[PDB]
Amino acid sequence: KTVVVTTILESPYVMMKKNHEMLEGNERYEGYCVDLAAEIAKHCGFKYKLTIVGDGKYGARDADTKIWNGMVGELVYGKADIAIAPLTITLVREEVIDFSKPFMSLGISIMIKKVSPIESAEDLSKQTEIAYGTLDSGSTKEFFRRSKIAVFDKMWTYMRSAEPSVFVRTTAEGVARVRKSKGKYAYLLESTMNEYIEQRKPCDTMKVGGNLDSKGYGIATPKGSSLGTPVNLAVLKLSEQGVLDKLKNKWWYDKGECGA
Amino acid sequence: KTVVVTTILESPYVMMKKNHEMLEGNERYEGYCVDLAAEIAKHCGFKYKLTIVGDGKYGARDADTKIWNGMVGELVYGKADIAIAPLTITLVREEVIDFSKPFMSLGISIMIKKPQKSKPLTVERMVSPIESAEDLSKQTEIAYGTLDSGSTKEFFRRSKIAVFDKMWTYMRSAEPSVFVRTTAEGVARVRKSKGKYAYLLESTMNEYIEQRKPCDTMKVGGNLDSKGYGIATPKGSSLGTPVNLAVLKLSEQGVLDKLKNKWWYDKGEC
Amino acid sequence: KTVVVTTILESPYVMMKKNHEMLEGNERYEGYCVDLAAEIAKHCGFKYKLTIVGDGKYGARDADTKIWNGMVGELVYGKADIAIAPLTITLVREEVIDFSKPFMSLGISIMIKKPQKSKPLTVERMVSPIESAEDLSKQTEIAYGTLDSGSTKEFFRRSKIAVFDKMWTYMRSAEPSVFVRTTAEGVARVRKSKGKYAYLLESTMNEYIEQRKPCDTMKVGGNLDSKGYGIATPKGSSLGTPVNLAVLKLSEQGVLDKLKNKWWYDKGEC
Amino acid sequence: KTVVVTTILESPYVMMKKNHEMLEGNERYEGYCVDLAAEIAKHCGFKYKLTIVGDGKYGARDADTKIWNGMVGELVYGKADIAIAPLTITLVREEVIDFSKPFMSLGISIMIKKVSPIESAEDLSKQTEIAYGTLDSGSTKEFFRRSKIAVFDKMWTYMRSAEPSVFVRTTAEGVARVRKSKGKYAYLLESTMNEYIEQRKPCDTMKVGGNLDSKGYGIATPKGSSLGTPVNLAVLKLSEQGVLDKLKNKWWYDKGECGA
Ligand SMILES: NS(=O)(=O)c1cc2c(cc1Cl)N[C@H]([C@H]1C[C@H]3C=C[C@@H]1C3)NS2(=O)=O
Ligand SMILES: NS(=O)(=O)c1cc2c(cc1Cl)N[C@H]([C@H]1C[C@H]3C=C[C@@H]1C3)NS2(=O)=O
Ligand SMILES: NS(=O)(=O)c1cc2c(cc1Cl)N[C@H]([C@H]1C[C@H]3C=C[C@@H]1C3)NS2(=O)=O
Ligand SMILES: NS(=O)(=O)c1cc2c(cc1Cl)N[C@H]([C@H]1C[C@H]3C=C[C@@H]1C3)NS2(=O)=O
Ligand SMILES: N[C@@H](CCC(=O)O)C(=O)O
Ligand SMILES: N[C@@H](CCC(=O)O)C(=O)O
Ligand SMILES: N[C@@H](CCC(=O)O)C(=O)O
Ligand SMILES: N[C@@H](CCC(=O)O)C(=O)O
Repeated sequence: KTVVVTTILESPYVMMKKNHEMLEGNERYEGYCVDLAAEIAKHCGFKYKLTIVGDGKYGARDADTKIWNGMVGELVYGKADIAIAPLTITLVREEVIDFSKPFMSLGISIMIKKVSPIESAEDLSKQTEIAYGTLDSGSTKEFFRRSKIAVFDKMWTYMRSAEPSVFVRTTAEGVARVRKSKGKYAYLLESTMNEYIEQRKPCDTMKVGGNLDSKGYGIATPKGSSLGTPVNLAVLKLSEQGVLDKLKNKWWYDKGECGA
Repeated sequence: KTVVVTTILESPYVMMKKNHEMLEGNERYEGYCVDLAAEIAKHCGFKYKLTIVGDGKYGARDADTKIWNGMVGELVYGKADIAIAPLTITLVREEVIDFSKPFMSLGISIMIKKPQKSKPLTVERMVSPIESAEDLSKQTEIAYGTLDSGSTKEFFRRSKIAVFDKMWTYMRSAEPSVFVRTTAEGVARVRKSKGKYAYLLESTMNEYIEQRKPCDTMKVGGNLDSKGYGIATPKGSSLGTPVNLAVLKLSEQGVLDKLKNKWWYDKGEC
Repeated sequence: KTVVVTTILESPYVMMKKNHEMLEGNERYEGYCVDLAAEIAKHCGFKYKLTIVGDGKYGARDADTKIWNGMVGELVYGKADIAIAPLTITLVREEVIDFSKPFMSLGISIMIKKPQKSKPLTVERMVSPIESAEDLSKQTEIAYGTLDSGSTKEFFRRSKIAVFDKMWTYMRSAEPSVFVRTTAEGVARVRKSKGKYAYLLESTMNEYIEQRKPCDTMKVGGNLDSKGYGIATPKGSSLGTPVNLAVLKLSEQGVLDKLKNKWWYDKGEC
Repeated sequence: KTVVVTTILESPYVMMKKNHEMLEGNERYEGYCVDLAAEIAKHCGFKYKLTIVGDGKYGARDADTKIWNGMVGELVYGKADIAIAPLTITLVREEVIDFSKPFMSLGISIMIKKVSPIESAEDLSKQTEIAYGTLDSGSTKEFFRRSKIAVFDKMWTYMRSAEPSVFVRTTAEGVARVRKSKGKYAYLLESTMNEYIEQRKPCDTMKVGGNLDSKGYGIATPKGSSLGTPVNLAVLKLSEQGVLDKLKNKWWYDKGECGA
């Protein structure tokens, strides 16, 4: 029985190679998550087929409709069997799907154009001269929406009431927007994605400040699935063997096409 | 029914209060884990009594006897119901007990006695004999060790990495023994060995000791790996899901990071 | 019964909200004084309706008619029951209305257009033509004025200090009139007067304007005197004691200090 | 009829005259408060006699005894008619006596012995290497005791549980204690007394940071007394005339027996 693996087009997590038009199956995808899925399948011992979620959303709830979209929706409604992807482990997600132990630590970070005038999140919030926004239908937006801290609350309130729309459909779109904003826009994204962008050409983006919070990426399975325990044990074994560190080094630092 | 919360004695997680002679119950102990347990109790309604393991070990399964000891050991055999303590999530432990999502990230770090400031126009520069784990492995004039019956020793024993395998080979055949019974024992050994002993311990305790007087220890290099502390729970228990959800709530609500900051960096003696 | 809260339109104390075209009631206005009124209502339980004076004046005695105008005027004759605004506690007002303890301290300050940073090794130094009120009085090239029907004008009118008497004598016989109807009008006059006009206003408004864009104004010299803003109340009203106790309680809590911080410096720039 | 004025021996508010042994009546006292009392009496038009309170306390409530001591106790129980003294206006005091409008602004300030490693009160609360305390039965101890802010709460908790006693009987005693502590003790007093001490000989003390809060000194009168309105109007007239500023300049800066 083949296992359907939902995943998102994210760099360096999943990429469609460079000449994928002549390739078929799992061979036309590459990245951190492809290698992670291969290792998970090898440890557990199942055949898998990589598929990209039709709509490029990580997962959220609609406007009072109680409908999950993205990979989380693909998992809840039985369309997918597992999700090897940069899926953040959150409260609202864990109540509907089973997350494994985190395989990558991360955090919310600010990326701007190339001493920074904002640095910390407080100075970014206080100064309205530079705009800041998050990915739409993601987990950082839901972090700010549910946040009760005064700085985070005020940042969220500014973000929701912004003219024009400060959110972005894709993190690539957000990176492009901060690139062509001439330093007038800031992007709130995961620290791993921020580092990957800042170590890639043409290196006009840099990360300021620290991490707003600490989270992790998990492998998600449908609630009450027989694969949850095996994939959790596989993640634990890979972490103890240093395979996750090797994969992160390979897809984040080994190539390094930037001057640093 | 009041369930028990087994826990190790470790600063800044659990420390006896100064006026604990006349105190009893969950007010004798203070630290990060005591109010972590308080927050867990607030989130999911139950009464809890803090306990300390008699043998004073985190937990490891003895070879040729297949018997778990320490916090994990007495959690497995039903003498405990939940273990809120700096317990590392490991594969061997996850097969006998249920773990929650990590509430604190950590890594294996190196502790050495802080060397004297080198002097040469007149600037004071920091010079150390060890800067990573590879130079620790290759060199032989400085001994190094870990905590017995802990996760660090088990990580070194089951390591196929060449440098870690070499370091474990040195550790196993060492005279006198380089392993210590308690973290405080390792810190005292480092402080008294005059730079001839390095202590391999978790990064959180390493930073906590570094920030406190007499601040004669320094942490060299980066973390050897990436792990986390989880709230342990007996296998097939009903507390696993509420504990997981409470950990997620505390993480997303800023309780965890503010607790870590006010137990680690607010009291910066040095 | 709903008690009405008369108030002047002054920033950062009271500002019309951006989406106040559709908003109605107490939600139309925002600022320091609306927060103060909310806290006062929280302390002593009452419903309050914010009201802006039609006259647009703080209040004074008109010439030869012995009639009060502005907030003080409409409070004396019963069109309002409490005044929560930057109203200055003065002797001439305390004889006709009841004042509470000052919720914010203030002084009379000098506002001039910020000069250009003088360039002479290659250091940039601030140079100003006026450094105190004495040199403002002795000099004649720069005009200066106050706000009409306000506390500053009455203070200069009834001053027996030689320098202040000289300044008042210049003010009374100035041509064209140096008195402005609104604080914003005086600030605009200073801004567009190319350094030929100086505005004498309360230190709080001076600092707030100095900290906000385009921030081309500067406050020269120290405060001319020491006064405070109180919450006004008609003589014999039963609200005097509860409002006084509320002011003292809010001062003790630090609510006043945090309101000042979040309405004066947190929102500032440049 | 004569009016009994209660006051405390405080510099530069009330001092014993240099040749007071041969002096009688109000002529043997001098300071800011003596001049203030003279001006208040001249404005209102009453005869007064300065009396120093037998117990050298400003006023507070005892341990669950509901008994007022010091000047506030002298006023509540009818032993005095008015109090021209550095009496801080507080909620607990205002409920039992009538305070006039403040005639002097002040605040809580930290004074130590002459790199400034203490700076603000936050670092004082964070570091226990240096000790700090307040005046016993004053208005600073009651401010810290009733404070709900975390920094002030922890400062008060440290101060109450101090071995040996950290509080001082008199402000002069606290000045001496910080003088002879060789920079190991800090004193929390009013900003006016702090300034007067810091510009006086031998100038070995200095004030750090800023004011912890904003308060004022008022003229206190028994509840429901015919003198409250006249003395309030007198204070307002003196402030509008600049007399209070002249008195503060004369007793704080005119002498100036230090190099500054
Ligand atoms: N250095 S890293 O981001 O590639 C990284 C991050 C992490 C790893 C392993 C690696 Cl290599 N394992 C941990 C897991 C292992 C066991 C302890 C915590 C979880 C369960 N999660 S983690 O702390 O998110
Ligand atoms: N900054 S820290 O070490 O105190 C820390 C570390 C971690 C926290 C929260 C904090 Cl405050 N929560 C995460 C958890 C939250 C959700 C995402 C990963 C796990 C599930 N684990 S963690 O990455 O080990
Ligand atoms: N820092 S400030 O100007 O906003 C400010 C100023 C003042 C405050 C409170 C604040 Cl926050 N309260 C005092 C009052 C409290 C008690 C002591 C003096 C009066 C009665 N008046 S004040 O000295 O005019
Ligand atoms: N500069 S000072 O400390 O001598 C000083 C301080 C103050 C003065 C007058 C002087 Cl001279 N008057 C005010 C009073 C006057 C009217 C306005 C506020 C009160 C009622 N109180 S104050 O703000 O506490
Ligand atoms: N990893 C995030 C992506 C969205 C974001 O960057 O906030 C998620 O799974 O929701
Ligand atoms: N926390 C570790 C023990 C500490 C250490 O080994 O340094 C464990 O769970 O075993
Ligand atoms: N607050 C002053 C008016 C402002 C001013 O005169 O500058 C008053 O009560 O009259
Ligand atoms: N001025 C204070 C006394 C000094 C102090 O408490 O610091 C009072 O009236 O209570």
